[PDB]
Formats: sequence, C-alpha cells, structure tokens
Amino acid sequence: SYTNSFTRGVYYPDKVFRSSVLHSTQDLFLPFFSNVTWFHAIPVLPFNDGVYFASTIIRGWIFGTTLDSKTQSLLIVNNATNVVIKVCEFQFCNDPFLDESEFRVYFEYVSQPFLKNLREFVFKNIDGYFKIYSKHTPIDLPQGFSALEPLVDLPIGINITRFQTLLALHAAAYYVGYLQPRTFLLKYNENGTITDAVDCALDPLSETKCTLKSFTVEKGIYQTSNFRVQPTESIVRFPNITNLCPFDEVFNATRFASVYAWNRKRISNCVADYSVLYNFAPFFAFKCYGVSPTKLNDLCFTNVYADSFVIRGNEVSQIAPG
Amino acid sequence: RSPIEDLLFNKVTNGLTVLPPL
Amino acid sequence: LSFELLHAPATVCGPKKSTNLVKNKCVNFNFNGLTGTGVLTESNKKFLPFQQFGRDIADTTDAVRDPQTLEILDITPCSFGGVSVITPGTNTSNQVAVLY
Amino acid sequence: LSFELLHAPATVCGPKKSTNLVKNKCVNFNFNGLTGTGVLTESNKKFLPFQQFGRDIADTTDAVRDPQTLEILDITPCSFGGVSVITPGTNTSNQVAVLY
Amino acid sequence: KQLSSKFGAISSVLNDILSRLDPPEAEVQIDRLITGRLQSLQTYVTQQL
Ligand SMILES: *[C@@H]1O[C@H](CO)[C@@H](O[C@@H]2O[C@H](CO)[C@@H](O)[C@H](O)[C@H]2NC(C)=O)[C@H](O)[C@H]1NC(C)=O
Ligand SMILES: *[C@@H]1O[C@H](CO)[C@@H](O)[C@H](O)[C@H]1NC(C)=O
Ligand SMILES: *[C@@H]1O[C@H](CO)[C@@H](O)[C@H](O)[C@H]1NC(C)=O
Ligand SMILES: *[C@@H]1O[C@H](CO)[C@@H](O)[C@H](O)[C@H]1NC(C)=O
Ligand SMILES: *[C@@H]1O[C@H](CO)[C@@H](O)[C@H](O)[C@H]1NC(C)=O
Ligand SMILES: *[C@@H]1O[C@H](CO)[C@@H](O)[C@H](O)[C@H]1NC(C)=O
Repeated sequence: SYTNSFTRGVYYPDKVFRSSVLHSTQDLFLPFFSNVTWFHAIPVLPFNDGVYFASTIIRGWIFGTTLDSKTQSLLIVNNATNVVIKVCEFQFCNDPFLDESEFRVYFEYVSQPFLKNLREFVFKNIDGYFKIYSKHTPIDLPQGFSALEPLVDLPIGINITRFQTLLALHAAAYYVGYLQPRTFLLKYNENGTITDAVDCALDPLSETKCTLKSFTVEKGIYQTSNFRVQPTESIVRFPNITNLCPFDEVFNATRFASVYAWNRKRISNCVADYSVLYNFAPFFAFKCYGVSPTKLNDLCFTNVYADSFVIRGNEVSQIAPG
Repeated sequence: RSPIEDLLFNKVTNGLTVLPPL
Repeated sequence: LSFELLHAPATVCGPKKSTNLVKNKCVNFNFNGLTGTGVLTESNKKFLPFQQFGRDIADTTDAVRDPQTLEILDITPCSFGGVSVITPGTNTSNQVAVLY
Repeated sequence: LSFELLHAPATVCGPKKSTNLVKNKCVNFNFNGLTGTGVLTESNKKFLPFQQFGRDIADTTDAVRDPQTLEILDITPCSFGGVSVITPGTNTSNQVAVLY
Repeated sequence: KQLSSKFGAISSVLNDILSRLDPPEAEVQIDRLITGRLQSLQTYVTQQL
C-alpha cells in the first residue's frame, strides 16, 4: 500500500561536531511529507540516487547491478552473530530466501551484529563509497523526531542499479523509500545531537525559515525565492533546404592541394548532416576549440570554409590557435 | 488634489524588479 | 574547418526536422540557431523586408523572422520576479499567505 | 608485484610514522589530513563515537579527536595581533614605548 | 547595457555557450562572465547605496 512519511529520512552529512549551531546542507536526502512504499507482495525493485529502508526478525539484503556473474554484486548476511560483506560475481535467483539449518540464497569483512524497537536503514553509494546508516529506536510509522546514526563505510567502488531484499525463516512487510537532492536546515545540541530539522522546498513558511537560519520568525515581509513558470515543450524551426552538402566530394578525393598552395572551398545553401563524417578510420583529431564536437547538429551557422593539405605527424597538435 | 501639485505632477515625468512605494 | 558566428542568415546546419508553430505559451525556441526563452505572439512590428532579426534597448531578442514562411512574431518573457510571504510570529499561529 | 591503477578506490597504502603529542604550544598539526597551527589543550566536551573534528559558526577547526588514543583535544591559535607604538615626537625626545 | 557585453569571453549571449561549447570547456568562460557581472553588480549596488 501507500503510506506517507512524516519525519524519517535525516542522517548526518559528515562526521563533524556543532554546538547547537543552525546549519544548511544540500546533500542526497529524503523529501519530507512524501509517501513511501509499503510492500506486502511475495520481485524487482528500482534504485534511485539514495534509497530508504525500514522493517519491523527479517534479515538479508540484495544489491548489485544485474544480479548475474557478468558484473560485481553485493551480498550481506547478518543472521545472529556476525555480518559479512562480500563483493564478487555470482548468480542469484528470482525469489531467494533463507530456511538456521539450510541456506537457499543461491573481499570478505566481518563485524559486529546489528542487533518495541524500530529498524530503519539508508544506503547511499556515491563517489565509489557505499554508505551505511542505521539506528534502533523503540516506540504504523511512529511520530517524533530522530536523527539516523551513521555506520561504517566500505569502498566498494562499483555502480548500483537494482536492489532486492531477503526474507528470514526458521511474505512479510517492509518499507522502501526514495531520496532527492535538496536543502535541509539542521539544528544541533550542546551535546552534539541533531534534535530538529526541516525542509525548505515544500512550504512557504519553511522556506521563509530557511533563509533566516532559525525556526523562530518575527512579523514582517521576507524575500526568499523567485516566481517562475517552467517551459512546457520545445519548438525548432529550421530553413527548408534539401541540397545534401558536398562533404563527400571534398573528403573522398583522390588528390589534395599542397601545403604551401592550399585551395579554398565554400559550403553554403545546403543541409549539413554531421554524421557521415566517421566512416574514414579512427582519427587523430576532433579536439575542438570554440565548438563542441559532441554537439554538431543543434547549433546553426553559415559561411564554412574548408582547406585540404597534409601534415608530417609529429606536429598534429600544431594546428591550433596560440 | 490642489491645482498646484496637479501642475507639478504634469510638469515632472528584463530581470529587474521595481517595487512600488508603500 | 572554419566557422564564424556572423550576423548572417543561417545556411548550413543539422538535418533535424521542424515542428508546428505554437503561440501563447512561453517555451524555448530555436530560430536559425538563436537560443532564447519566451512566448511567441503575433507582432505588430512591420518594417521593410530587408533585415533578418532586430534588437532592443536591452540588446536582446524581440523580433524574429523564420525563413520558411515570412511573418513577424513577437518575443517577450513570461512570469518572473521574486516571491514573498505574509506571516505573523510563529509562537501564535501558522496561518501564512503567499504574495506575488 | 603488479601495480594496477584507475580500477578501484584506495585499499592499501604505505606507512605513516606518527609522533607524540605536545601541549600548551602552538605547532602545526596533521590530524587525518587537517592542516593548520594552534595550541593543543585538553577539552571538557564529549563526542559521539563517530566524529573526528568539530567546527563552529566561523567554520574553523577548534576541536579534534586524536587517532592514536581516545582523548578529545582543542585547537586554539596562540598569541597574535598588531603592535602599537607610543612616542611624543622626535622634536622633544627619543624614548618610545612598545605596546602589544 | 553592460550586462549584454562579452566581458572578454567568446559570446555575449547568456545561454548560447551551453550548447555551442562543451560544459567541461566552458568553465573558465562562465567563471569570467560571472565574476565580471558580479563586479558590475557590486559597483552598481555601492553607487546606489
Ligand atoms: C593504539 O595503541 C595504543 C598503545 O598505547 C593504545 O593505547 C592503549 O589503550 C589501552 C586501551 O584500554 C589502554 O589500556 C592503554 O593504557 C593505552 N596505552 C597507553 C600507553 O596509554 C590505543 O588504545 C590504540 N588505539 C587503537 C584504536 O587501537
Ligand atoms: C504517492 O501517491 C501517488 C498518488 O496516490 C502515487 O501515484 C505514487 O506512486 C505514490 N508514491 C509512492 C512512492 O508510492
Ligand atoms: C557503472 O559505474 C561507472 C562508475 O564510473 C559509471 O560510470 C557507469 O555509468 C555505471 N554503469 C551504468 C550502466 O550505470
Ligand atoms: C549532555 O551532557 C551532560 C553532561 O554534563 C548531561 O548532563 C546531559 O543530560 C546531556 N544532554 C543530552 C541531551 O544528552
Ligand atoms: C519549404 O516549405 C515551405 C512550406 O510552406 C515553403 O513555403 C517553402 O517555399 C519551402 N522551401 C523552398 C526552398 O521551397
Ligand atoms: C510569543 O513567544 C514567546 C516566547 O518568546 C512566548 O512567551 C509568548 O507567550 C508568545 N506569545 C503568544 C503565544 O501569544
């Protein structure tokens, strides 16, 4: 079903200390008052930049890209005494689970176990580092502020595209959210504990507090942001010319002019397709100054002049301004 | 309006924003 | 290969097809390689047909002439400017207002 | 041995050869890559067991945790400031009084 | 009037450099443009102030 998030989704941006100092930080965060997925099905789940996890007894996670032996994948198991972190290539099943007598799930690091109480997780993997955040909080999402503590970090250094979960047996329900890069205002304490936070992208009052660095505001008019309507579509109008510019005649030529006696040719009043240019072997060129070699069709110009000569080879880069 | 300030008003004459006076 | 961004009509560029003209909606337009954001409306500016496009005091794009069918269209930006709020002290209530 | 680069993040590095800890004198320090000079003085605040260094409103390194042990220190710059002079002019006398 | 000047860059247009040049290669030009416009706005604000 669909359940609306209230407070969960705030973690420490970095291992820094602030003594009750209001601060604004723009990282990958969970947007406030956005609904998350409550799953009761017995599948394949997508993965955006940063994922939220929460569960009520149930252990095991599946991470990777295509869940096959052709690429790297993550396998973590924390049953009752230790947690393992494995990165390798392995083939997974469509719906794997566990049986503490049998295992039907089909480097190495061992750490402390992760073990009424509420379990929530946030797994962020940017810049080649897989971040782990977890905190156990005792008390249907409960109401009340809490800051998610950070666990250890492992430099896996691979991409993550799709993820799944594992069921523990001796289906159940679990919560999966999503993240979005936005700005949060975080309030610390004198002990170094985050006790209050707010987002300034959903409410005008919270946006007003966001530019004042305080949740307490006074009477008056405050200028926060601008008003703008987004463009709906894109319209392109090009000249109606169909003449097939003579790039093939000037390029597929059996002879060129000399270096000291170079000739000049002008290409105009035709349609220029910059996609037949690549059928003449790999090049020692396309290092372009003042123009993008990747974007050669959207921009429009005129008066193109082309000259043909030869070069020795040791001074290919000598044809350059400066 | 009195006519004197009427005559004085007649004699005396995009990413920006021009806020009106209070 | 030599290229220049001179004040001349566009002759040679990509074979990407055009679309139908649309009015009364501010969008991004690609008119002969000129990039800009604004709404397209019927223009009352009528001049001698010997200039491609014109400018203004702000040295921006305000008059256009697409070469497929020769008519003059008006360009002006859509809604802009800052936005402010109206609110009392947060200790009393949270009834806020939006001011444009 | 075979060295491979541009394939993975850093996993194995070389030695570091750290030194002892000094107090009550401003010297340059290297606390997990932090660069700066200041007096290392014992603190009174406590940290959660995941921070390494603290900051303030001025966003400067004022508190740091040692990597060799579990004692929280402080970073405070030592004595600094412009010097001032007191003189009655060269036409009367030549005695001067330096003022810090 | 001084907003629409090139400030020594390739193009005076605000958004034409986003597609004409590679965004890796437009960093120095856009930095020069933003610091020139920042200087112009600063001196205008000080005069007005
Ligand atoms: C790094 O090594 C030092 C070696 O001195 C460790 O310091 C000792 O820590 C134990 C822990 O209880 C104390 O009982 C000893 O008294 C400490 N030694 C001294 C000389 O005071 C330190 O704990 C080690 N750090 C880590 C992270 O392993
Ligand atoms: C939130 O609710 C809307 C409307 O009911 C739905 O379209 C959307 O998928 C929901 N979001 C999630 C994450 O379930
Ligand atoms: C795999 O990871 C690399 C990391 O550099 C990334 O560039 C690439 O886009 C990823 N592959 C996919 C299909 O996202
Ligand atoms: C902060 O630390 C002090 C220790 O002097 C303690 O008395 C107080 O309860 C702590 N406050 C919190 C919120 O942990
Ligand atoms: C392109 O098509 C338009 C359609 O109205 C036509 O007016 C124009 O003459 C055509 N171009 C040429 C070069 O014939
Ligand atoms: C306004 O806030 C103050 C706290 O600074 C509080 O004491 C006072 O009662 C508030 N006024 C109200 C709620 O009318």
